[PDB]
Amino acid sequence: SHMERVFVWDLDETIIIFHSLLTGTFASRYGKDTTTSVRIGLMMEEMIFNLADTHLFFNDLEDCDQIHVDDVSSDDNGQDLSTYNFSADGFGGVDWMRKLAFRYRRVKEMYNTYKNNVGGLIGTPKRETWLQLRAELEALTDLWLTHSLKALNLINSRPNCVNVLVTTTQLIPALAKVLLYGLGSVFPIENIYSATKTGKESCFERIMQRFGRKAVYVVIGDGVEEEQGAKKHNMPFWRISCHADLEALRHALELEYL
Ligand SMILES: [Mg+2]
Repeated sequence: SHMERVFVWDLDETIIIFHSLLTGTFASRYGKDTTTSVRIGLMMEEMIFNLADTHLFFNDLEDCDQIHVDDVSSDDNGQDLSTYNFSADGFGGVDWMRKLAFRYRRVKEMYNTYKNNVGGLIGTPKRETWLQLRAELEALTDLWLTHSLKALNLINSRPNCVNVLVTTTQLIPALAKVLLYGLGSVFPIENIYSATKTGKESCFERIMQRFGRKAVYVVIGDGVEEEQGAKKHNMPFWRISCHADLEALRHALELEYL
């Protein structure tokens, strides 16, 4: 009998500031040092891909534009992967399919066990240089992520609201990114979609198929792709282009009881 909202977020320049650190638009728009902006941007980049290659089988998975994490769970025998050896096991298209699923389920396990202990996944001294990086990044972005997190966690703690993520970034890199920015705990992994292949609207429709017509969808983002896909599917769109937009969204989130 309760009304139900599904919030479909964009990641880059919506929930997090990352790409605009490399192009200098954020530093330029908010009066920050561009040299520092790029240094930080690149350091994060290296961390995202290093984590992706080192722990998320990216060198392997890269050439596989899978939308969702469980898309090849058909070929998964559910065995234990604790002692399973991925390095030496082959790296065909049937028994090979079972090895794929093994890697993606293993990615899922890493995410869930480390979404709140990303420093334990990354280890030392990576953990330490990471906490320092997130510290310079928060300072430079005037606490942008702090602002997005307030909305994300309010949608999380609320019973009839759901957080969904649609990102143009590939799936593996997108998860390393989500983890490194501390979003792993706010986004259930089954709720992340890589629109790298199919496109944003394709993912948007797929998400509606999953949640139903009786739900109220809200597309949140800064770009044209999400806004346009939101229009074609006739879903309310909430544009974000400054810290104030996040503040407004958070405010709406706290006035309603479903
Ligand atoms: Mg964007």
